[PDB]
Amino acid sequence: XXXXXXXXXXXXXXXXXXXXXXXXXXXXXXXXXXXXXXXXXXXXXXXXXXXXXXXXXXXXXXXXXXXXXXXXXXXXGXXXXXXXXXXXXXXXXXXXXXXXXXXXXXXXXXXXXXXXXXXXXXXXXXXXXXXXXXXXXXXXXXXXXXXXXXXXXXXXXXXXXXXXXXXXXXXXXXXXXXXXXXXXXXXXXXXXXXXXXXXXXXXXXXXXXXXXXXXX
Amino acid sequence: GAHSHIRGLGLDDALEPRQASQGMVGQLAARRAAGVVLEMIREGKIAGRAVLIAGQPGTGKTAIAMGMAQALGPDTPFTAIAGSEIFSLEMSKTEALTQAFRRSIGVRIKEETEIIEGEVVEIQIDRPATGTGSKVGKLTLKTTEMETIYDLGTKMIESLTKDKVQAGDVITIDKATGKISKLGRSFTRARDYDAMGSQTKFVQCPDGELQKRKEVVHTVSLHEIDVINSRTEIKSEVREQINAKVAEWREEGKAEIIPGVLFIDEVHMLDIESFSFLNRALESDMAPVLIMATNRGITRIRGTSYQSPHGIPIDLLDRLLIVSTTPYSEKDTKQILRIRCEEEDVEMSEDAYTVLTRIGLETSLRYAIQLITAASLVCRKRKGTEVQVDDIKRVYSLFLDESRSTQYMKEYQDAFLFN
Amino acid sequence: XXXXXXXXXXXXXXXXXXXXXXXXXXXXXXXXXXXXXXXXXXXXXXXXXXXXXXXXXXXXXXXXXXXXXXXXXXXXXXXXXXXXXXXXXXXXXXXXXXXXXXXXXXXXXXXXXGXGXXXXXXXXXXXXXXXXXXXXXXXXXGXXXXXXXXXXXXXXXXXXXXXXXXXXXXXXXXXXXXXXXXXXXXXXXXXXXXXXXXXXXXXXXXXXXXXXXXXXXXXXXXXXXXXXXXXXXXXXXXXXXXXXXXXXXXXXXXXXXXXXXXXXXXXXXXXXXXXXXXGXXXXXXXXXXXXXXXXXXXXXXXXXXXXXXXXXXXXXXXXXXXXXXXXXXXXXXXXXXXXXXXXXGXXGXXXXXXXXXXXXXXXXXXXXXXXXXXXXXXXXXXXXXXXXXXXXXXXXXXXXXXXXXXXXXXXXXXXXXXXXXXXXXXXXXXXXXXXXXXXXXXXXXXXXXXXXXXXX
Amino acid sequence: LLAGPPGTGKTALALAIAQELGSKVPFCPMVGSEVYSTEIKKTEVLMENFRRAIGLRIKETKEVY
Ligand SMILES: Nc1ncnc2c1ncn2[C@@H]1O[C@H](COP(=O)(O)OP(=O)(O)O)[C@@H](O)[C@H]1O
Ligand SMILES: Nc1ncnc2c1ncn2[C@@H]1O[C@H](COP(=O)(O)OP(=O)(O)O)[C@@H](O)[C@H]1O
Repeated sequence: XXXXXXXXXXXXXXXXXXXXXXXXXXXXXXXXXXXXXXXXXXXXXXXXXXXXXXXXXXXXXXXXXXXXXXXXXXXXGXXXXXXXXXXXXXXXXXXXXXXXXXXXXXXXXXXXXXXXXXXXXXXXXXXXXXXXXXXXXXXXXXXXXXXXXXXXXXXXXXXXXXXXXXXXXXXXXXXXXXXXXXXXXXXXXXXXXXXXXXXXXXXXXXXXXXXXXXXX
Repeated sequence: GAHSHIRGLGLDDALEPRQASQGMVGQLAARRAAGVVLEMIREGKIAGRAVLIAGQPGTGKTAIAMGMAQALGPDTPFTAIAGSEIFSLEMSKTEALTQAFRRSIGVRIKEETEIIEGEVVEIQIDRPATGTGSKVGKLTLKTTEMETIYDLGTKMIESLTKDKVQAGDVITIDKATGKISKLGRSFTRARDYDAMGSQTKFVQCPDGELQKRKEVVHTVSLHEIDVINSRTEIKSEVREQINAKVAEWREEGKAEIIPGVLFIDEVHMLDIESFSFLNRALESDMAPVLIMATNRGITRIRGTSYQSPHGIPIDLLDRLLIVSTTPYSEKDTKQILRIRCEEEDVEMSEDAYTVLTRIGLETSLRYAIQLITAASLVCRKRKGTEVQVDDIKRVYSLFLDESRSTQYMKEYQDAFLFN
Repeated sequence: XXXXXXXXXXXXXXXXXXXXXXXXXXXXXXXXXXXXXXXXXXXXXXXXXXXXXXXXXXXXXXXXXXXXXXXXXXXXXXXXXXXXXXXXXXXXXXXXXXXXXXXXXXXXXXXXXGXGXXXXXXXXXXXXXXXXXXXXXXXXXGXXXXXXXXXXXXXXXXXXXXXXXXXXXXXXXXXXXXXXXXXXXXXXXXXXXXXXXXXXXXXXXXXXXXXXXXXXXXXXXXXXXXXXXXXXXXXXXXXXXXXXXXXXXXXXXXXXXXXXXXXXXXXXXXXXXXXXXXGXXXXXXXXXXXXXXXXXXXXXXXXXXXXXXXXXXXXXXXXXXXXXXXXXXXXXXXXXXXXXXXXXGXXGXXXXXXXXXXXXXXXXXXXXXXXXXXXXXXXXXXXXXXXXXXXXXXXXXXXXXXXXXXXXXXXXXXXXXXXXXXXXXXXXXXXXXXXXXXXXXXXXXXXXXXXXXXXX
Repeated sequence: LLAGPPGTGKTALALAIAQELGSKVPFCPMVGSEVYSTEIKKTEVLMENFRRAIGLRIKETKEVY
């Protein structure tokens, strides 16, 4: 929290990111519910290093390896928060391939269990993850899971939202999904969304081409 | 297995019968009403309701029952017992009904770990383990079938480092199917030879797993857990504490229970004291759905001295949904036959497909089927490998229909009992 | 659903597929002073008709291509190219349309295919960029059109590597798509389409046959793997694959050979059926690769496999004699081969040695399959051929080109065996020749010993 | 739901079925009246007549001169 305040981040915060590496070690001991607290700590920590994060970038890399381990050993809500936090950064987009294994944990969920809990997280995670990450290959993988949730999974506003993150990918996959079809309530919603760009000018383009030719 | 073929009600989304989906023939109105009931279920409106099938005997209305069981879900528990099966020598009636119910409810109990299973001589390339991934390739080890080309998992080294050179190697060593391996949650391991001690003589058996993995349920019924926790007539304290056990199991989300559907036939076998249990039993918290089937008309209720439709107390009759339809025609029966024919894996001429239905349609579905295998054996005898009219009619020497079976043998009786 | 209404439309467009376009092409050719009005007009016209646009492009491209092929894309050629590019770019966007678009894209590619043919001056590069976008957004079927892509692959492999490899990376992804997933969602087998991809794999083997990138090798392996292990069987592709396998195996790290070996045992059975359909290709290939190793003389494991393959050669010869056979023809072939290889160092060695190998194999087996005094007729000439093998090689072999005595030994052995199993029948002039040649060689003691022993 | 056998010589066939299914298999014929016993009750005699009808082929090894 101090780091959040001191968010100005001096060298104190640089070493606070080093303390977050120490917190990664704290997490190791599995820190129980305290590792979720530590995750929050690291999230802030992450937040600092936002300045340069080269050593810090790699600090985080090591940390993330461990983080991956943490949430793979599977430390629930922890992972959610963590994920988002992590994501907020840069530079791994292979770390998200490991996160695709985490979305593999997100399937078989077919219920309808108690609440949107885990799902919410994932739902939330989605577009955020999608914004960066961009293993578009696994985008499609992720998308499969997403689709299901979106269809029928209690919290529809979350699935829809999750799908909206997926909508941002604006994919052949996006259109494919659209075409593919569903409970359609949400599909219609997304299909409607299923646009947003603008262009035209069968004259402007021509002009541009001409200009290019001239330049050449 | 007399309903293996069945796959569901077979209707469109607009509640219309495609007349052959799921493998069910004709019988329109019944399937349609059953679909309406399916709806009613999916909206909890069957709370304090049940449905009774006014069937015609010799037909086993169980068909539509199994169908609804399917169309509800993939593995929704479903039990069908005869009304007369509650008067046991050992179990009390309460005991029997409770056992039925606890036999109509399931669970979801899955878990996680990783370790291979297999059988090969203890000279293993996976006695070391590289790590996560194939680490084998077209690796070729000894099984009983052939060599292999496959992929493996991660943790295969230590166990084989744990595996001492044993005389008998059904132990965690390798895979030699031909295609694929991995670790999986087995934990069903020891050090042991590949054989057991047999009754008549004693010989060796080359055996062993090819692979092993399961995120397990393999115990899914409230009643199952009970004999799980009894000897290898059930003490209540066991049950309630089991119910107490699961009472938390479900809380974590680790466990999930589903209602089922229970099917009694010949309800007129019961008595008032049985019904009084049900209309109390059904109104419970999460009781499964109930279907009943009789073929009696107006009848005296057993255990009292009163007439009532189908022998059912009025209170229960008012809160019921009555479904009923027709006996079969010809065309269907043939089609019905074919289904069981192919299910029984038997070569039947469409010539036979007439001589037989004309038996059943005149006699009963559930008897004709009962003959189907009885011809294969003479086909096994005559080497015929196919059933025209050639066989059942030939063994109509040894074959004759229900009136023939019941009545004409009751006339075989009425022949001699005349004296 | 609603895209059937759209598919009807796509179909129509394809089906239907022009004043505007004509004008455009002609005017494009004749534009050389001032004509933007006409240009944009044309654009709009052939925007409403994606098909029209594409078609126009294609024909234009072709003519352009020939004339401009005569050069490295100067002035107007370049102009044309750029125009096309721009148009595409714009429309690619505009025409996020049907599968008429998809097949039109195939056509375009195919022209781009031809553009690359000689690789132009980058026009092809930009076309590949378009594809990259295109294929990058494709997720469609157009299998056949995928073949034009085959052409493209070839093209890029002939033009260095770089972005065509990226296009390989694109193409690598495309191959993944070949054995992919939209239809996985639909749900089936194919099996048949695996064989369709095996034909492609024939095209992938052509990619291998071009040059650069381990992707192809990997692919090949996977393909083959997939292909069997199930139990799948249907023949001609197997015949093909082998050829390709042989080729790449020869090319390097002999993994091709490994593949081939496994394939071969399988195919000895499988190819008993395939030789019922004439594993003609198989036979030739077998021979070829046999000799390839034989040249190497023996690649251990591959060589071990080949010793077993000498046995399998016999096995499949019981079937390749059905393909081609008997004393007379055997000898004829042998002689021809001998001459050829003699007149041809390494590859001539290969020819002749193959024959011998075949010949030697044949010899021991033919000791087992037959005659007595009629045998002699061929026998002496077989001996002659054996002597002639050394005539054509031996010392010829001793300078350059790479086979072995093994054959000698083999032959000897078979003959000996049958003969002795009786006793002395029938030696004669063949034996005369034998002694003579044995002596001639006198290298080394092993063979000499063998000779003497056989004699006695 | 059927009908059948009057009068005499049925059990002959039961015993016949007994011999063909291998030699010396259990065959314990009882009449329906057995259960209505005053001394012991039904389940007793029922289970008894059952485990009358269960064959054990005990294979033993003996030290022989
Ligand atoms: N595929 C099948 N297999 C076995 N039995 C069948 C099949 N299809 C229909 N039946 C039988 O046909 C009978 C039809 O009786 P029906 O007169 O329709 O009863 P209800 O009057 O209650 O509707 C049912 O008992 C059912 O068991
Ligand atoms: N063809 C036959 N060959 C031999 N025995 C026969 C034949 N036909 C009938 N039987 C006899 O029928 C008899 C049945 O009478 P019995 O032994 O008193 O049995 P049960 O009293 O049970 O009817 C058997 O003893 C059997 O020998």
